[PDB]
Amino acid sequence: SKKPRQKRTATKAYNVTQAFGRRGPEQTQGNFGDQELIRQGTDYKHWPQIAQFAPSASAFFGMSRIGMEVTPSGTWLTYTGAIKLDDKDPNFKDQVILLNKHIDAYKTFP
Amino acid sequence: KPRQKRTATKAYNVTQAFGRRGPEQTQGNFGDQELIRQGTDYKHWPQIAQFAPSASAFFGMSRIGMEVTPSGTWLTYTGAIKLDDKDPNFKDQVILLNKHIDAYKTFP
Ligand SMILES: Nc1nc2ccc(OC(F)(F)F)cc2s1
Repeated sequence: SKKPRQKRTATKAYNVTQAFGRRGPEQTQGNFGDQELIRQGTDYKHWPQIAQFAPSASAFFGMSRIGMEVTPSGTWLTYTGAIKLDDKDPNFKDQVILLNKHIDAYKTFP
Repeated sequence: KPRQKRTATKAYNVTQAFGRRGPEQTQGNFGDQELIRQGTDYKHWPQIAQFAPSASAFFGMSRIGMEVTPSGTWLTYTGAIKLDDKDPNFKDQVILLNKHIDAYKTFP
């Protein structure tokens, strides 16, 4: 509470589930994080290699398709986009692996 | 810098950093001419940035995917961020966002 969801920072004391809800399949529900990342948030020891893909505020509003939806639950800013991985980075294969490790990982555990 | 880490300013504007506004899948659609020219130097930039996610929230709130396409591998993201209708500034936020969403459709 108090901090708007989008400005929260997950850590061990206030983790991904607590800040952003349980992972799952539903449309506006987050799907990213294995058990380790869920429990640790930005305390995850490989967090920097994930965060390198997160957009600056400028890039979020510069790159994304932004929209607004007014529904019975309130007014929502929608966003969609895509960020290209740098295939010239020697760490590219590892980046693909790390991201894929967390995408839909929740399917494998309660 | 990697596109996602760029910061648009008067010196390096939204077009220069993030491409022309348009309808295409990997084009941005946000910003009127003033915001495009000024980026984070825009007078109401803070009132826009309040909606941008932290890195933690970006990966926490979003639906993330990975797509292999002819040009390479892309991290996809989508989600929704709720406005606080109890915020005294709510009506002003709606106006500001409406001013910038798809503004490019009206440009000369
Ligand atoms: N559900 C989705 N399918 C796709 C396919 C391609 C795409 O473009 C990209 F740039 F990411 F490659 C984005 C998406 S989101």
